[PDB]
Amino acid sequence: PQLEARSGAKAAAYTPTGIEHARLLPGHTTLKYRKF
Amino acid sequence: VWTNVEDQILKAAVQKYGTHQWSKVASLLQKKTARQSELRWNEYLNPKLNFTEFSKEEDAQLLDLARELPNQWRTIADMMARPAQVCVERYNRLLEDEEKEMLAEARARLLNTQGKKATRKIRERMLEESKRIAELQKRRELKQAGINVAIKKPKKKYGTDIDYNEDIVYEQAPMPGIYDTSTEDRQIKKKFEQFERK
Amino acid sequence: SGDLNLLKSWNPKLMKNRKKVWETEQDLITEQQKLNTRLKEIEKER
Amino acid sequence: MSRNVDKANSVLVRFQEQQAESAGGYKDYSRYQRPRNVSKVKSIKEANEWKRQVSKEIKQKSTRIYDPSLNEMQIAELNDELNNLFKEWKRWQWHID
Amino acid sequence: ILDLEELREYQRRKRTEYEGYLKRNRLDMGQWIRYAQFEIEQHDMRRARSIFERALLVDSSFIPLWIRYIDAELKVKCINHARNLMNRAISTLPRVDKLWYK
Amino acid sequence: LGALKYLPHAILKLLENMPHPWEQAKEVKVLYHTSGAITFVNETPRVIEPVYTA
Amino acid sequence: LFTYFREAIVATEPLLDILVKGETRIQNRVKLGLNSKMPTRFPPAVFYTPKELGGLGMISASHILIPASDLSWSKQTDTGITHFRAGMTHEDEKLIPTIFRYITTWE
Amino acid sequence: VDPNIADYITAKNNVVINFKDMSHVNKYGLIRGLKFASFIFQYYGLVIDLLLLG
Amino acid sequence: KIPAAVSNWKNPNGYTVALERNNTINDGFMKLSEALENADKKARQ
Amino acid sequence: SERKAINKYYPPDYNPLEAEKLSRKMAKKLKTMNKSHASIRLMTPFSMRCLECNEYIPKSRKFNGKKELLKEKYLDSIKIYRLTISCPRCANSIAFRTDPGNSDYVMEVGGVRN
Amino acid sequence: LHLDYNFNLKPTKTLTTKERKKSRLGNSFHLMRELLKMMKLIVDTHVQFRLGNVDAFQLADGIHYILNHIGQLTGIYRYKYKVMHQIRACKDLKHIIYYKFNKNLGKGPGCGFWQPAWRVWLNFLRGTIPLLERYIGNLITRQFEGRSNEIVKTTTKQRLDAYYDLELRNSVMDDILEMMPESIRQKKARTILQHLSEAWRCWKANIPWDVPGMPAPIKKIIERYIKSKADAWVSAAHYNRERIKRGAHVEKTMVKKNLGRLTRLWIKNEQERQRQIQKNGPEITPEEATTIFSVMVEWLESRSFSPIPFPPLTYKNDTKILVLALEDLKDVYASKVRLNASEREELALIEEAYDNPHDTLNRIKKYLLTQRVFKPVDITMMENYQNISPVYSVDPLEKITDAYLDQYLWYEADQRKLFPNWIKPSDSE
Amino acid sequence: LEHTLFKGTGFNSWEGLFWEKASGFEDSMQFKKLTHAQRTGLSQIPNRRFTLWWSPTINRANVYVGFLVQLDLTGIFLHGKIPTLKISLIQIFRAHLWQKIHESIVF
RNA sequence: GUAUGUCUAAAUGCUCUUAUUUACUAACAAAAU
Repeated sequence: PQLEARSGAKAAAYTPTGIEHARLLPGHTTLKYRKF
Repeated sequence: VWTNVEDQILKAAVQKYGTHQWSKVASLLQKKTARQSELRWNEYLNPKLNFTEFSKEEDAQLLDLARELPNQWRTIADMMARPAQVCVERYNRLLEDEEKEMLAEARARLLNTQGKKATRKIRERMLEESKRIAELQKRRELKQAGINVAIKKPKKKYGTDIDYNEDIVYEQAPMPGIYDTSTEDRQIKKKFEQFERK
Repeated sequence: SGDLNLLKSWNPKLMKNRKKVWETEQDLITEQQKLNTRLKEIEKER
Repeated sequence: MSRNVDKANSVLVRFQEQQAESAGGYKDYSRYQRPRNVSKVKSIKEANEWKRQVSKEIKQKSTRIYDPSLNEMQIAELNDELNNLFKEWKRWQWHID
Repeated sequence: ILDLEELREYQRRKRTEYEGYLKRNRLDMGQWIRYAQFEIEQHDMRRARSIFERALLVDSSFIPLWIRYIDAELKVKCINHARNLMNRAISTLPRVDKLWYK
Repeated sequence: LGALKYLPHAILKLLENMPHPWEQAKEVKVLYHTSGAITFVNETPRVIEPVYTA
Repeated sequence: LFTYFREAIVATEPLLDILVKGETRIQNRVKLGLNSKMPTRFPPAVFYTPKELGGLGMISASHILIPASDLSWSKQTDTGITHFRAGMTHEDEKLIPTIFRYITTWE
Repeated sequence: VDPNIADYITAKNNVVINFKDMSHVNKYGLIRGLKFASFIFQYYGLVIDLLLLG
Repeated sequence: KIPAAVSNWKNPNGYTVALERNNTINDGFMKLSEALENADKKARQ
Repeated sequence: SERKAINKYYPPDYNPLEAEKLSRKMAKKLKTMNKSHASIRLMTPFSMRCLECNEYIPKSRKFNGKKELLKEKYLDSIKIYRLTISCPRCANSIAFRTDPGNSDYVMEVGGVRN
Repeated sequence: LHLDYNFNLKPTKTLTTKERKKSRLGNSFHLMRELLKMMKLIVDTHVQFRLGNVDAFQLADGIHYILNHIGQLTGIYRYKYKVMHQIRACKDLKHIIYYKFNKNLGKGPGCGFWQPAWRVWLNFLRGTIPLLERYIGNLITRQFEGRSNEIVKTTTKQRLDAYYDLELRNSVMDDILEMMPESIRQKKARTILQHLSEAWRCWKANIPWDVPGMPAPIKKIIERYIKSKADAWVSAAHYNRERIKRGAHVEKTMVKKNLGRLTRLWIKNEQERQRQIQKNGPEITPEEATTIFSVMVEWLESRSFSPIPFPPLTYKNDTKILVLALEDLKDVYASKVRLNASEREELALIEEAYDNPHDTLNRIKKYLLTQRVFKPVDITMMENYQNISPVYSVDPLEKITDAYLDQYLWYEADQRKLFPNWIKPSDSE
Repeated sequence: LEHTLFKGTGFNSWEGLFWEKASGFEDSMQFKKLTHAQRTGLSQIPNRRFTLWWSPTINRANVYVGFLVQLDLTGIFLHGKIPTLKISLIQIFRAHLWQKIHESIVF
């Protein structure tokens, strides 16, 4: 059948889409720091 | 009640299917039941079970067990490594058309590694091939007229792998580079023109 | 789900259809009986 | 109206088609059956369309009849169907214009 | 396979099929060699060469592919190219015995 | 098509400028894309609070 | 539930609460079918009306004014029946009778 | 009970339990489901009761 | 080298295969029996 | 746009009766609707053998059939239907009829029940 | 999909399924449409007012109606159901405003004073501005430039388990690769995976997964990963059960799985227990057992208990007993309309018994005498959501016999006073 | 009754009315299995018809938030998408029945 | 959840029938006293 297992994943870079994702929206702009 | 041909078929199915898949097997034997089939298998069919008799010592042991696990007979059987009913018995001691049709069916089943999707796909392929040959025939027929072979219609911007060369990877410019390769290629290609012509 | 045909009009094993058939038979049967008796009577007379 | 055919021949669609026919002259010569007796078609365009349709049909018939199970009787039947189609096409090539 | 156009049609189809099989199991390496062989048979040396290269790129650590490619190069009496290929292979993989031996 | 982005903003603006029942017809400031795609009522209606209440 | 513990329901408030909730859930199931649950569009008429007038013919135990109490002093110490809680629904002063009053207490 | 009956009971309790793909011989402990089992259970509990009382 | 296992639950291809698909018990199991039978005998007598 | 759509849009001039009449006028001309063997999806109750290639299509197997009306009804006012099927392997037209006297079907020059 | 000039969108024909699929607009577009409609309604009212069609007071009233009735007038709430809050607020305002406004004056239409409602709607719109700009804007972007390679997210309830399994498989493969040298390893990977799967299945079943060719290390690794899986699985199951007990948004399918999984676990536990028992004798020490037996005997003597004999052929009330049993059996089925094959068989058997009482009785007797081996009892477990119970389904043919025995033995006990007064469930009270 | 569509049927009064009466059906009733001749003497009221029966409460004007669509080729307002009701209405008013009624009255 | 895929060169008006449906879809869900 085609109900099939696998060998490897992927990572290929295209031109960015420019879509306004919900999570990507700004939040926690301030980074904290340590004392020293 | 169990006939021998049926039993044989069941055994075959089990080798084909799986000793924990008693629905398909049941279906295969039109009269016998799913839960019954498994039971039958347990009783007679499986080779690892020693349905045959054994020495006096074994018998003695069995009798001892019977005394000391009052007729807890499955347990006794397990202890023995024997089947149950047979053990119990030992302790106590001390139509044609249908067959033909079912067999035919069964044979068809067990052999054919097919279904909807397996059968369909191959058939589709065959059909496609036939179509292609028909097309070729048509072009042959209309050869005196100028005719072009129809391309596979594209779906979402794909490549026709004749032209263009597909995603090429380089020859990789090396140190001992010599220019005869090109000539050789040309020579090779010359022959194919001739082939095309004939 | 299992058996599809059970959700079809044309399927006779569907209960509604069966009922309809029975009704048809029952009416027709009754008519026949009514006529049959008459026929019998006629025969007797003859 | 499951399975699409019903939808196609739903009254609204039919009405729309009629409207189109009335205003602008959109017919679908696929959609109507081609007439049996030619010379009940005074317009040329319509005739041409009909001819085209028949040609298409013929082509379709041709495509299927060269399938691999050649000994089956359907193919044989089609051979006669094909002939009929051809005849029809020929007829459509009448010499009025 | 009577005419040139017919051949092209056939060949094209075959190529497409090969591509399709690759796209799923890119990391297979049996398919790639088969494809290469087919290309060689067709007598399009470029195409075959490209295919082999692609295969190598996918899996550089696969000696069989390398060796088959070398054979192909040599088969077409195209020694210099073959030599270059061999050299490349050696550079890639020293501690494999076989390339050197070849 | 692009203007859909700002159509809700436009709506909000227009609604905000609703002429009050003591007003026959309000003139209002308006920006509009020269293409004719969108039209924003530009002014934001402020009032003298007590007067408004009255 | 009620035939088994006829007398013993009245005292237990948790059980009553569950009944109220359970009944409501059941009602909503029906209302789920009708893809709404708008409280006006299902007056108790449609549920409790018997099947012999086209209703569902439920047998409510939900329209009871449940005993509320000082939960501060309820689990702790001692109790008395004061302050009734709502029971289940808005009513049009339609007192739907309760199955318990048609069951003879066990004693 | 009649010894034969007792034997029958005991064997009956001592069965191959199945579930989907796993199965096991119930070598110990009464199966509750089988019809007579209730009686057996009661009898067992009688013993317990006796023990409790004296 | 690792074998080619065959599932008792699954056959993707349906490829059939030629049937590829402790005795001591504790003192108790004798002792218990002895206790029981003997007890029974005692009861009888 | 959504399967549970309450009201389909009508043009501003849509005399419904008139529209219906028009449709009727253009129903005799129409290709589909003016034909027999209208399609249907059905499982096979008989569980039978395709007579050409002996393909054992079992009970409950799903097919895209053609239901056609048989003009000769059963008794008087209870219709019976021909239900065409194709065998999976060979493309032989199997079919069956639904004679409701026995509350069951009849085979129609397609295959045989077993 | 034709737009009215009132913004109520609806379809021209009835759409085929493909068309429908193509043309399902979503929560953005619909929201926008709703907004537009609302705008039109207020704008329309003002237009009307401007035209001689409607008085100033009337216009005001109309506006008020619109703002309160947004909810009924036009579906926003359908598409974004937090507009529900706004609607509620509007309603509240109306209630307040109307009661203030119609004090001495009576009930009727004509209350203006749309201000607070209007304000509320404006504020609602504020929130939307942002949401719509992300949503509608996004949609338009897609229309111009429609996404390349989206990434699904396993934090979803769905797909989690599968993903996990895949990950596990990958890990196992990696481990095996690390382990030893191979030539053409791709082929072997599949085999390894298969083996792993088999092992898992065995674990689930409680079969020992012993394969002879499996080399120690690889096998060991596989075992470890299946143990890990079990740990992850069992714990998960437990968690699910806990959730179910609480009443905490369990998926029907999930609940079913839990019921199944938990049942399996229970079965496994039982068989482990059995194994343990087999290994190390019964829990009961022999002396204790003997003592108990003695006690029982003493009790019997005290009671002067006539032991229950084997049913004779010419027993007085045998037929009656049989009939009772049959009736009982029927009462399992007499209610339900649906019957599986086994059930049907059982029914048939019962019928036969009824027909031929003497024969059946004889058969039963024979079975009692001889039959010491029996058909295997399949168990389903039932979902009493707090705590699952077992259900032991005995074979139809033996079942009748069992029923008969139950009927007979109990009757005998009743006659002969086996059970004393104090064991109450048995009693008819 | 006033909740229900009862008055819309055009009957004088609810006395001697029933549902799903049909003929007797027992002789040819052995196709079923442990059904006890008839499964239930109680009428099942399939919810398609239930909705219709209580249509005049279920669909009604005093709705909280129902978007009042006018049903296709009729004067039957639906305050929100209610599922089976609409279908029933369509069935009732098939073939432009409303128009026919109105025109008939006019005539 | 009303699947799907290949396949495509660029007679006119008339009326009469209805207290119905050769209706189609099953992706959806499945119990008693």
